[PDB]
This record gives sequence, C-alpha cells and structure tokens, in this order.
Amino acid sequence: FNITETYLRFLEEDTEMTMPIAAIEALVTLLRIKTPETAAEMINTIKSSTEELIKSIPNSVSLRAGCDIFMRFVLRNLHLYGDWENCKQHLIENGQLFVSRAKKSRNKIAEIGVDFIADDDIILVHGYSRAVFSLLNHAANKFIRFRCVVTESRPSKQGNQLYTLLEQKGIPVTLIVDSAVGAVIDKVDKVFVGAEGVAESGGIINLVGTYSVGVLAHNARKPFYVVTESHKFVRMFPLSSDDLPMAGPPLDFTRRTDDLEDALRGPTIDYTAQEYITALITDLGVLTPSAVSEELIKMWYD
Amino acid sequence: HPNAATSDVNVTIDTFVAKLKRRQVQGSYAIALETLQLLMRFISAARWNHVNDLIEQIRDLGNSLEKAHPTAFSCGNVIRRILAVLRDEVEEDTMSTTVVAEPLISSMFNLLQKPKTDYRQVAIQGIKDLIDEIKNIDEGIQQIAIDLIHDHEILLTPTPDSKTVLKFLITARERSNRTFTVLVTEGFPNNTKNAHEFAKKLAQHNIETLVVPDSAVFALMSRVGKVIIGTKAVFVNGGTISSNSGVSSVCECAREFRTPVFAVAGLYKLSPLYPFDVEKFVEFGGSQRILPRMDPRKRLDTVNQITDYVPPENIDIYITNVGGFNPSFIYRIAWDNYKQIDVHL
Amino acid sequence: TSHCRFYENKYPEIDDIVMVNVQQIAEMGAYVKLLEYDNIEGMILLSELSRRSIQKLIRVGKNDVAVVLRVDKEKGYIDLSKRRVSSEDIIKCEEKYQKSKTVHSILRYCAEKFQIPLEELYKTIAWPLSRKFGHAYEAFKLSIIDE
Amino acid sequence: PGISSVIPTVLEQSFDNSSLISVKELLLNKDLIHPSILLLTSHLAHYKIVGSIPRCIAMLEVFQIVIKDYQTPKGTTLSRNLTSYLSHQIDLLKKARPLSVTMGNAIRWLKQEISLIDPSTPDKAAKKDLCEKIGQFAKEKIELADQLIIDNASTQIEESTTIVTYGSSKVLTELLLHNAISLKKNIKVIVVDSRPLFEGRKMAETLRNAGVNVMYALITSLDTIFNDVDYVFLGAHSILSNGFLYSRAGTAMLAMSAKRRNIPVLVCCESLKFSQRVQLDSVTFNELADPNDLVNIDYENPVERRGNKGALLNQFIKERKFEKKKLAMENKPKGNKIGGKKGSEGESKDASNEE
Repeated sequence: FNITETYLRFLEEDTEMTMPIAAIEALVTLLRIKTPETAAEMINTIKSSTEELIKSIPNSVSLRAGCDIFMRFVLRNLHLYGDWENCKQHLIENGQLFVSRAKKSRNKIAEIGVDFIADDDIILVHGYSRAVFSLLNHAANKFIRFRCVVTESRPSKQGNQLYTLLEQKGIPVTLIVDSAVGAVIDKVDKVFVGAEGVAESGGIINLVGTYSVGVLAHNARKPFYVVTESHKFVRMFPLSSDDLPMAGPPLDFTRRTDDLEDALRGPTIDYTAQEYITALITDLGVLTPSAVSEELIKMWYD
Repeated sequence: HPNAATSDVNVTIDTFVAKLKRRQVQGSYAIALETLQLLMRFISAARWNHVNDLIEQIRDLGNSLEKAHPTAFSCGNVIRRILAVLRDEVEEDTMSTTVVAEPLISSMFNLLQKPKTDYRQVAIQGIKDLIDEIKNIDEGIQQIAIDLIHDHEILLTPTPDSKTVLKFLITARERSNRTFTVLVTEGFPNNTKNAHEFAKKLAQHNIETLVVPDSAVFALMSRVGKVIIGTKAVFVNGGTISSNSGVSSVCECAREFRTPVFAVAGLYKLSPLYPFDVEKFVEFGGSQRILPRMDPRKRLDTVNQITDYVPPENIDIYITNVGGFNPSFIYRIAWDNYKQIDVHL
Repeated sequence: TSHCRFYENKYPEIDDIVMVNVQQIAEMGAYVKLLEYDNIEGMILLSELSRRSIQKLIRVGKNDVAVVLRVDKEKGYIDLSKRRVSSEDIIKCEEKYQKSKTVHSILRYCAEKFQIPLEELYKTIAWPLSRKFGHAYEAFKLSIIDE
Repeated sequence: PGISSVIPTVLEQSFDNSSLISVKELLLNKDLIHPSILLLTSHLAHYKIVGSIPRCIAMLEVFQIVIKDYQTPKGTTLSRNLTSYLSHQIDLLKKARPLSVTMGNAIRWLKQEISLIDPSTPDKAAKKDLCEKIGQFAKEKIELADQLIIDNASTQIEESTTIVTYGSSKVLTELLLHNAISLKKNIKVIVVDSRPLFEGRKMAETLRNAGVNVMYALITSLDTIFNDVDYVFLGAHSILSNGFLYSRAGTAMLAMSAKRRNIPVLVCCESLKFSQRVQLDSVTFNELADPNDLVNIDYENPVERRGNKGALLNQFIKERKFEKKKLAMENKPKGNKIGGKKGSEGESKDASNEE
C-alpha cells in the first residue's frame, strides 16, 4: 500500500497539517487496512515500513520522532486489558484526532506565546517554524507593535522565502546576512528560533547556522527563544558539537579541481547546548530546560 | 461571577480587596494567611451540594483576586494549591462512584490516554495543612542550607527585607563551629530602614556586621565568598522577584566574578506563573522619596522601582522546606503542587 | 541438531499454556523462542509482561509463564500474554514445562547414538505415548515398571 | 571496643571539615567481628585498585558470607542483635575509610529486607531465599545495568576515535576492553594520573594486557597532550541533586580543559550512585587522607628513601595536605549513561523520584 508514496503526495499541500503529523496520518492508514488485532502480523510490518522510511530519508529527523509517539499510543491503548475491538476502534480514530490536535495546540500556543513579545520590541528571527510564525501573525491580529529582522539562512535560500511570507502580512522588514548577524545584537531586543528537533539533554537540532546565533546572544546577554509544536522529541543525545544522524557529508575535503564542481560541502544541520536557550515554548505549558527530558522519561517509562 | 451573592454571608472579601489596593496588608506571608482564612470562611459558610459548580466558582474568585492585585502572587498560589488538593480527591471520588489506574509513576502527558461523601472535611484539613506548612518552613531550610557555608567566608546580602533569610542566618550563627562576615547592601530608596534593622539584629547576636553602599558592591566582589537572596516570589524558569532594590546589579556583579548565588524561599512563595516580561510584573516606587521640590520635578523626571527581578542565569540553589533544588529543576516542584489547568483562572 | 515441536501440530491455539526462554527486550516486547511449543519465535508486548520498576526485571533471563492469544496458521506469527495466567494455573504451567523438558532430554540420546535426524524419532514416538496414553512422561513411567 | 583519637600531623589552619585519622595494625578490639569485614577494612585502608564501583560489590559479597555464616540463636530472634552487629561493621568501616554513596544504598536495602522478613519462618529456609534475592539484586543493579551502560556508550562513540580517561573505574575499564576486542576499532587511549594513588597506571597496565595503544600522562603536562583529543570519560563516584560531579582527584582540571577545547566530557554512571545530599564546592565534604602516602619520592608506592621531606609534626607549619574526592562544575559534563539509558546532568534527579 506504501507509506513513502503517501508522504510524497503532499507537494502543493503542507501548512497547518505539519510534516510529522502527515507521516503519523500515513502510519494510521497503513495500520487500519491489514487488521490491527494481530500484534505479531502487524507491528513487525509497521517496524519494517518505518525502517524503509528511515532508509529513504535524506535530511529529516522529526519523522523518526513522530513514529515513536504513534507506537507509544498504540501500545497504551490495550493497557487496561479492554475489549480487543473497542480498543482497536479507539486506535484507528486517534489518527484523524491526532491531526485535529495540531489545530488545537496551535490555538493554544498563539494565545500563550504572544505574551513574550512586549510593547515595541525589535525581533531577529531565524529558522522558520509553523509555530513561531503563527505567534508572529496572531500578535499582529492582537494589534501589538513589533519590528522584524530577516536572517539570510542558506539551506535552499530560506531567508528569501521567510522575507516574502512576512511581506504578505504587513510588518516592516530588511535582509540581514548570517555573517553580519553579530553586528545586529544591540538593536535587537529578542532572538527567536524555531526548531527541527529538541534534545534529550535540553539542546537543539536545527539548520545551517543556529548554534552561532546561540553563542553570540549568550555573549550579548540578549534572550534566545525556541518555539515549536510538541511532537519533535527524539531519544537523541548528541554528545559533541558536531555529531548528528546524516545521509550525506560529515565535512568533506575535496581534491584539486579546475572546472569548479565540488565545493559547497558544509554542516547543514548543527547542534547547540542546553545553556544557550533562555526560554522554550510549546503547547505543553510554558517550560524550558529539564522539562523536555521529563517529557521523554514520562513517555519511554525508562 | 460577581460578589453580589457573597455580601451578607461573606464580608471579608471586600476588606482584603481594600487591604491590597491601598497596601494596608504587607509581606507575602501575611497575604497568604488572609486568603487561607478567606477560603476557610468560604467553605464553612456556603451551601453548594454540587462539586464542579463549586470549583469553577472558586476559580472565578481567584481570577478576580489576582486582577485586584497583581503583586499578590502568594494570594494566587494559595488558591491554586487548594484547587489541586481538591481536584485529586474529586478524581479519587469519581473512580468509586463509577464502580490499571497505576501505570508506573506520577508523570504528565495529559494529551495521550483519556479518562454524599467526606470531601468537604478533606477540603477543611487541606487548608489546615497549608497553614502549618507556612507556619514552619525554617526547620526544612536549616537542614539543607547550614551545610554549604564555611568558616572565614564573607557573605554579601541584597534584600535584608525577608524574615525567612534573617532567621536562617541566625540559626547558622548559633552554631559556634561556624564563623562568617556579613556584607549588607543598603538599597537606598526603599530597603534603607529594613537594612538598618537587619544590621541591628546581627549586632544583637554578635555577628561581624558590614554596611555597604550600593556603589561599593564592585569594590568588594573580589573578597566575597557567597551571595544570598531574600526573594519574595520564585518562578517556572527559575528566576525571582525580590523584596525591593539593588539585587539585579549585585547578581550581575557576582556572575562576572563567578561568585556563587543562594536563594531562600518557600513553596507557597513559589509560583506556577511564567514571567514572560519583567515590564508587567515589577512594581514601581514613589519618586517623592528621592528628590524634594515640585517646580524642579517638572524637569526632574526621576525613575524608581520597588521590586527587583533576577534572571535564572545567576542563582544556583533554592533551599526550601523540602530541600535544595537547581533552577533547571524547580518547575517540577511547582507541578508537584499545582495543576496545569490551575494557571489561567 | 535441536529442532521439532513438542506437540503434534506446528502452531499453537487460543487459551493453551506455554513456557518461553527470553531472547529479546524493549521497544515492542520480545521476539524470542519457546520451550513448550517449538523453537521458532513468538512475540509478546511490554504491557502484557508487566501487570503489576522494569529495568531490573526480565532482561532475557530465565523462564516465565505465558498464554497464547493470537496464532497465524499461514506463515508463522505468534502472540502471547503473561498477566492472564492465574496463580493456581502457574503451578500447572510449570509442571507441563518440566514434563516437556524431560521428553526433550529423552529424545536426544536416540539422535546421538544412531546418527539419525531427531524429527523422525520425535514423530514415531508421539503417536501412542503423546496422543493415546495422555503424555510421554507418564507412559515412560509405565514402561519402566512393566513394559 | 576500638582505638579512637590521637592523630598524626597538624590539625591545620585551613581545611578541617572531616576526620584525618583509626586502625591499620590490629591491636585491642572486640572478639566477635567477622574476619571478612576485618579483611576488607585492612584492604580499603591501603587500597590501590578500588574506586567507588568495586567497593560496594565486595561489601555485598561480605554481607552474603555473613548471612550464610549466620545461625539464629535459640533465645534471641533474627532481628535482635543483627542490626547492632551491622552497625558495628559500618562504624569499623567508617574508621578505616569514609563510605561511598552506593554503600549507603546497599545498607538501606539490607535494613529494608530485615523489616520485610518477620521472625516466624524457619532459619535455614529464610537465609537461603535471602542470599538468592541479594544475588539477583546485585545481578540487576550492577552486572546487567553495567552491560546496559556498555551498549549505550557503544552507539555514542564514533569509529576510530581518541579517548582520554582518568581513574580506576570498573565500568570504563570494561568499556574500553569491549571496544578493543568485540567492536575492533582504532581506539587511542590516553590515561592520566596523580600523586597519591597510581590508579590510572593500573588501568593502563590492564589495557596493555589487552593490547591497546596506550599513552600514559600526568596533570602537570596537559597543554601538550591536548595539542588530538576527542571524548573524555570520567569515573563517576556520585552525582548529586543539582547535577554536580563528585569524583576523584584530577577530574575537574580535565573537565575544564575539555570544555575549553571544544570536544566535551562524558560520564558513565549507575542508578545506585545518585544521592540526595547536595554541595557546590570541594571544601564541603572531602575525603581526607594521611600525608604518609605523599612521603615517597616519585616512581612507585614502596621506594623508602632518605630524601628531603620527612618531618610534619616537629616542623613549624608545613601542611602537605592532599585531597582525594573533588567536585566538577555542573555545566561542564554533557552525557550520563545509566540504567535508565541516557540524560544530561542538568536533569540530574529524574532517577531519585523514579526510584
């Protein structure tokens, strides 16, 4: 029936219905066809389909995290030794209810996380996430004053994409390069960052220059933010500053070339430590440091 | 819900409202005691018979109480504390009326799995236990705190206003095996009188007293062993609102000199609220106490603030009646006493 | 070679009781092997193996007590349950496992001496002893007193 | 009853928080103490191998021997003079060497087991089940848990890597031995050592016996060896409520350098190692030892020289004081590998409430 093909069908779609929540919805559809009653026939084939999904992954982490939560919920269903049919019906229904929960959480956060942006504050935003931009839009809906500074992120020219999406709202902006980002931290009140993953330790899994932002802000004593939806938690512990799951290059040094083809290669995903984050915002209340780990301990029961 | 129903039966609501607004009531410890006696009067007098209608009414009363006074966090916390004590016993009661409920530990994840009696008596005793907890905090502090400070070590102290901290310091000085020098920042616009009484009580017990002007803090930081905070209210992220003047700079001075920072507090003093902005939470003072004459005060726009905030980046320990905790853990202590719903009243 | 099932058919049924030697842990539950019904894998889930913290309990140790829930008689997929087995039945599960272990020890000297496959020797024994008499242990006790 | 008071060397003007004394050579004692305790106390007084982890394992086995040797009196029941006898053991252990955290959790477990079993069951039937339970308890919490630490570390360490270590931690010796033999990688292991005990020397010796590429160094020379180093493993003793690393001597120095020089510190730990006592500096509660171990002039433990130093009591202020157990600062370590898999030291007490 395929799961990778179902995820590939979301091209012109996206937004509101997030990338992990679309992968979880694809997991439920694959589950509900071939009988969820048998725990031997099904769970092994679910594990093989997740393994096939990881093998097809080029540069994504959150899909592996979203599978875990699904699994957990499935196992927790028949924890009460209930009817092997009513528990199954509740499991299949919690697929559309999972995607509906992405709406309710966004409704919660955009009313909680507007409080952090005070009267007339200049913001420097880096790493686009659906939660952080939803804060930015629903604060403009609240009729509050805020200035915005665009960071020139270089994965697939994300800065320009961010700049255009800010233009469609009615908030004054200008381009700032990630090289010169050090020269901005004095006229900026607060620095906001949207995450691709949050660590077991309390650190962050993010894009092509976020650790660099974290350190500079720690030097300038100016606050550093993480805002996300509560599903991007893996049991991952990057021990060092440059160690991450990759399908591509971990810093390659190429031979002598004249035609100029082999060059670009640099760490596209970078880690930052727990100390650099001043504040974290999710739908699971207002909490930052060890909170993430408590969540993970609460899930894994280990 | 308004106070139209509770007027002849309950009068003490409005006298507490009057005590807050004009600041007749003073010190978080006292504000807590009054709200306890308010909730004592609310249960003893009212007639409800229904439980969910009762709890939501209490929520609205607490919502109005915090809107009446924003700096009364001890007011807000005490209500929230009883609210959670109520909610657990109701959830225990609903399990018996319907008829594994014990997975492993007491976690969170309220987004995963779905769901006449002596309940009022439990509510009564729940208030009584809160009083006794607020009555005795010092006993729970001294067993953790008087283990960390050494002989020939110099202690610098902002906020001499706290009754909690001074009594912690006197129990340590009672130990003849422990010797320490005390530096006290004055905190000019507000703390002055309290700082002078602080210096008097230290001399009364014969402890090496040193009165420091708020300018001289830097001129001593090389010699300072430890820093102690007399906080009013502690928060989720770790940070504190303290009892007025000259703390933030001292903490900044300590961190640059890498001098350790201590904090003495209670769990009722601890708040489940989050300080997203200091701009809203901090209360400002009266500039009358700075500069005389009003015709120059047209041009002399003077700035003075009472409450001072410290970010969590500085302090390391919050010694309570329970124990010593790190700012990166204090949120759990909070959630052990207050529920997630019991925040936005 | 150590193979061939203790009973007549390859795959178990519903309500029948078995004994497992643990070979796996965490995530799902445990892909393992049995000591009561064949040597092939039969999986269980964490919830079943808990009832009642857990990081000191099983961890592929000795033997437990489990009852078969779901059997796939097509390719080979077995589901089990630990909690469901009652305290009075646990003693009976242990005695059947002890009986199965004695039958397996008996049908191993035969394969060693004459150098012939164990599965053929297990098939020729399990027709009057296991099916008609009741069990192979009590039939062996009858054979030693009077053939 | 025992020997108390009258101590060698000066009382000292600075650092006088703990006892500096005790019985090395056996003279004047009670004639009821079990000899396996008397052996362990004589061992730990001048021990070269042990460091937190192995001390408790030996303490458990000694207890198992005592229970096996224990025959219940006809008049007095099982919970009558046992707990007094155990209190005599701990007091003799305290006189020899200050106890670890893991030792305390063992005693607490044993005292819980005394209360659990009521004097009504037969004597031989009781102790047979007791020692079986202790054996299973030691299997789970130590041996199996250790194996769990092994595999958790195995995923974390990259292929062909340089590791700098310190101490004589049982968990790390087995870790590196597992790396050299089972996984077969290019592991360059550098070991550091202090003056009071040649713990790292012994570790390096055992690694050499396995056949490992080993460099051996000292604290004095570090700004040369580092300028190479990737992951640094530290031998845990106890992690407190805050998340401070209470460990051996030359630990914090290494921890500082690693934080400064990019590639950080990792720590392997046991679920039994965590305490609830908290502190912030090394002065608080230090494991002090007699300057008799620092008399020797370099090279080895027994050399016996007519050197430069000799006097301590008669000399007008000459405090040659050394410490054994120190505190690493909170932020500097990054990983902790325990029974419950993983977690940063910022989290710390997510195991104490989980029990």
